Amino acid sequence: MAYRFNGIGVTQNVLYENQKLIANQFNSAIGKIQDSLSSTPSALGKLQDVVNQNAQALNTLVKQLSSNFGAISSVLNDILSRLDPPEAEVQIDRLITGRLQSLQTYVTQQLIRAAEIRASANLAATKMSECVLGQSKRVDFCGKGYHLMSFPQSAPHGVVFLHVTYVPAQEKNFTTAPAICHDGKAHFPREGVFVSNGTHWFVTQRNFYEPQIITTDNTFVSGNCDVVIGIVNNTVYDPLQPELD
Amino acid sequence: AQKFNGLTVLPPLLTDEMIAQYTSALLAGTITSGWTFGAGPALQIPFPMQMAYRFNGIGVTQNVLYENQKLIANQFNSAIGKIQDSLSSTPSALGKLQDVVNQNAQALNTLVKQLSSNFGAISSVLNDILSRLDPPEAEVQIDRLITGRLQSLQTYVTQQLIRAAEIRASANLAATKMSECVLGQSKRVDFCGKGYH
Amino acid sequence: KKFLPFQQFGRDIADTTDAVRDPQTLEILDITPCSFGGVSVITPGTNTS
Amino acid sequence: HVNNSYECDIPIGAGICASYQTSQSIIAYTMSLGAENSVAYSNNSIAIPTNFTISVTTEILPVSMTKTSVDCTMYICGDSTECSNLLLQYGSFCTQLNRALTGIAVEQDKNTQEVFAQVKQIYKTPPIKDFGGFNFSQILPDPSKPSKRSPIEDLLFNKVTLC
Amino acid sequence: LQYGSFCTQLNRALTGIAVEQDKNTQEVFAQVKQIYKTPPIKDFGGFNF
Ligand SMILES: *[C@@H]1O[C@H](CO)[C@@H](O[C@@H]2O[C@H](CO)[C@@H](O[C@@H]3O[C@H](CO)[C@@H](O)[C@H](O)[C@@H]3O)[C@H](O)[C@H]2NC(C)=O)[C@H](O)[C@H]1NC(C)=O
Ligand SMILES: *[C@@H]1O[C@H](CO)[C@@H](O[C@@H]2O[C@H](CO)[C@@H](O[C@@H]3O[C@H](CO)[C@@H](O)[C@H](O)[C@@H]3O)[C@H](O)[C@H]2NC(C)=O)[C@H](O)[C@H]1NC(C)=O
Ligand SMILES: *[C@@H]1O[C@H](CO)[C@@H](O[C@@H]2O[C@H](CO)[C@@H](O)[C@H](O)[C@H]2NC(C)=O)[C@H](O)[C@H]1NC(C)=O
Ligand SMILES: *[C@@H]1O[C@H](CO)[C@@H](O[C@@H]2O[C@H](CO)[C@@H](O)[C@H](O)[C@H]2NC(C)=O)[C@H](O)[C@H]1NC(C)=O
Ligand SMILES: *[C@@H]1O[C@H](CO)[C@@H](O[C@@H]2O[C@H](CO)[C@@H](O)[C@H](O)[C@H]2NC(C)=O)[C@H](O)[C@H]1NC(C)=O
Ligand SMILES: *[C@@H]1O[C@H](CO)[C@@H](O)[C@H](O)[C@H]1NC(C)=O
Ligand SMILES: *[C@@H]1O[C@H](CO)[C@@H](O)[C@H](O)[C@H]1NC(C)=O
Ligand SMILES: *[C@@H]1O[C@H](CO)[C@@H](O)[C@H](O)[C@H]1NC(C)=O
Repeated sequence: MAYRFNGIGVTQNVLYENQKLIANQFNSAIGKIQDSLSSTPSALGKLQDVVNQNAQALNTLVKQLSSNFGAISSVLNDILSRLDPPEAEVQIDRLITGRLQSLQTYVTQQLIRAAEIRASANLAATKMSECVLGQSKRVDFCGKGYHLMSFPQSAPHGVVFLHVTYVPAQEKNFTTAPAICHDGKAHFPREGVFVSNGTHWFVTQRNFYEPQIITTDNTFVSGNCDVVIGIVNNTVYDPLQPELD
Repeated sequence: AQKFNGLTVLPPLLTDEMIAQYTSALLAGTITSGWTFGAGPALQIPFPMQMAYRFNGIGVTQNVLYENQKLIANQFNSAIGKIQDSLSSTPSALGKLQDVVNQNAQALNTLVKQLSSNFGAISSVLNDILSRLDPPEAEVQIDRLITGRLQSLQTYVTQQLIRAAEIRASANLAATKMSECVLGQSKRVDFCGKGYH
Repeated sequence: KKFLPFQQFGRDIADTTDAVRDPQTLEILDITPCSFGGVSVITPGTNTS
Repeated sequence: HVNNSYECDIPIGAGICASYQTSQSIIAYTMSLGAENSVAYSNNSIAIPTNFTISVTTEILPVSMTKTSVDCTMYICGDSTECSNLLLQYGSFCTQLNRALTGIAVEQDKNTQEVFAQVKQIYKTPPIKDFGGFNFSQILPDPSKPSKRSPIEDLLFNKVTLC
Repeated sequence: LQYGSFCTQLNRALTGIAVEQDKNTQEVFAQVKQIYKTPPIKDFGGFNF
């Protein structure tokens, strides 16, 4: 799990220090999922509509078998047992030419509907190859937020996914500046931004708050002053001095 | 004109004014809050600093943008102006949208014009069959018109069902494009524009 | 609209009868179908009310 | 008609909706896109988080559908031999329809074998459960039940009801 | 009326298309929980919008 944090922008430091708080949050979060499916069965709606549609299509096909189609009766055995041979073919041919149209309509609709299922099936295969077998940097693909990992589960004629996400909670206000020059040379951060506590200045990562002292191990030097618009005066450390004494 | 036979249109659920409010909301968010509001609460940030992160993720150091801030600003404004003028060129850019409207007119016009075909009867008006023929000899002619107009109706509906599949395929592509190109930064090549994003 | 002296009927793009000249006073008219449409019912669920 | 703005539960058209509330009647209004909000902006102001939360979300996708098969001559003609003779005048309608329905049935087994069969071997969880404080009792199989299903899977199995 | 249910079969198919149109436009635009507004002062370091 530490490597998952490192791939989102947060260092390994945070996970180890707050291990107990994270584990309790995760275990409690799973419990809500089971309860959330005990509400009215509107969560499983997507899987139910597929089954219902195939029910209506099949029933209408049977109901068409009780239509005269302009003949005198809707039963073949009645016609064959009331009319002579040479007068039968006139009435039978009207029933045949009507039942073929009904059968063709059923098959044509099934071919179109089968295309939608395949299109959705291809999406599921991709999701099982990126979200659950690795870590994805795509936005809003494996859930809402920053992706961590996923687990699959089975269901009748379908699949149900579970996503895990990292989301910021509380925020503060600070003052920031582009760069600072100390001995006539501009200084820039390596990974982070400058934050003004009110009297001093610090360097911290973007996605978490951890103030640090500005040294030469966190900055690189390039150019002189009066080129950047918002340069600020401050001091650096250069930690080689104390042993020089 | 004159609403012809039993054809209706029905109005869309979301009016054009309501759609313009979502687009305004998205533009306001990306300028002020960067990409933070795509996942979680929005956090403010200065715009020049936000553009610095974009340069970092493409493989260019933050040094470049600050030292040439004036030059970059003028180039961006000049590029925008060319877009507006170029849309006043030959109506080829808007070709994709105008093709959809034209196809619907042809489909609907053909259906209406099919009502004036004899299909093998004496005439093509229901009343004339009733007015000039006896009841027992009229059901034979009417049964020819009824079967003719059902084939015309089923043909139109089947075409619409297929055509609705293409539109849905295009709609799903736009939804994915919005979730990646505008609410974040993507490393996929040639997905959002031609070049680095 | 105005017509020709020998003109008697009138149509549209969908070749439908739209106007007729009066046979007894050579005056003009218009013919349009009158109101029709569908009806829909709004319900909140038979359980609630 | 009322002046207030609400959400959408029963659509009507052109931005009107209907809902049941409380005496008790039916109301009509105009929908609301969402709560209005503004963000403070400045050229030297920034915001940084300090605490985090962990959530879980679910998605549901269909995979396959039930297969069907219909005999051409049996349905439209019955068992009478006199009927069947007149059907042969039409050339190949019966064989044309059967091929179309058989292609769908074969395709369905391809869809389910392409979304689940992605591992060469079969792995087994270790007998002892120790993951540094992480509990996975709602996903792993339960040996007590007659069939190897997880508690989450069992709850889903009875929720969907299928002559 | 001799034909069984041709009229009702066609109407159901056309209604499904009409509903799907509203679903398409909702899934491409309605992606924000709240609505934001721009500050009155337009000074973004040199970019003109
Ligand atoms: C991992 O979590 C699961 C569930 O969150 C733990 O198993 C469950 O633990 C609860 C403890 O309350 C058991 O509840 C039982 O209730 C009866 C009611 O009479 C009571 O008599 C028992 O003494 C017990 O409290 C529950 O049966 C048990 N199993 C399930 C399926 O919920 C599990 O202990 C956790 N693992 C670890 C290592 O902590
Ligand atoms: C952001 O860019 C827009 C677009 O250039 C700027 O608006 C433009 O401002 C100039 C200022 O003079 C306008 O020029 C004037 O146009 C009128 C038109 O009748 C003309 O009579 C005057 O003699 C003068 O040339 C220009 O029209 C206006 N719009 C456009 C499309 O160019 C805007 O000022 C820029 N924002 C800032 C803060 O500068
Ligand atoms: C400080 O952070 C808080 C919370 O994000 C915000 O305070 C708001 O400030 C604006 C004007 O600056 C006021 O109109 C709001 O009423 C404040 N809200 C609250 C809850 O206090 C804002 O982001 C930051 N404000 C300052 C001045 O730094
Ligand atoms: C922010 O600045 C304040 C003062 O402006 C700091 O408070 C003191 O800082 C000095 C630094 O020399 C420490 O020796 C003191 O122990 C601090 N506390 C007090 C009560 O004097 C503060 O530490 C700075 N940082 C933060 C995060 O507030
Ligand atoms: C970050 O948030 C967590 C929970 O949202 C905080 O942990 C809780 O803090 C409250 C404060 O009194 C305690 O009562 C709870 O027992 C803590 N645990 C839980 C599970 O709620 C945590 O303190 C926050 N971190 C900071 C630095 O404020
Ligand atoms: C920020 O805006 C203020 C206007 O209130 C301006 O005086 C100041 O110079 C700006 N800062 C920079 C670095 O341009
Ligand atoms: C930083 O120091 C230089 C050195 O003289 C001075 O000119 C400049 O005004 C100082 N900047 C600030 C913000 O005090
Ligand atoms: C609601 O709208 C009607 C429409 O004219 C108006 O007359 C009425 O005063 C409004 N009521 C309120 C409380 O705004």
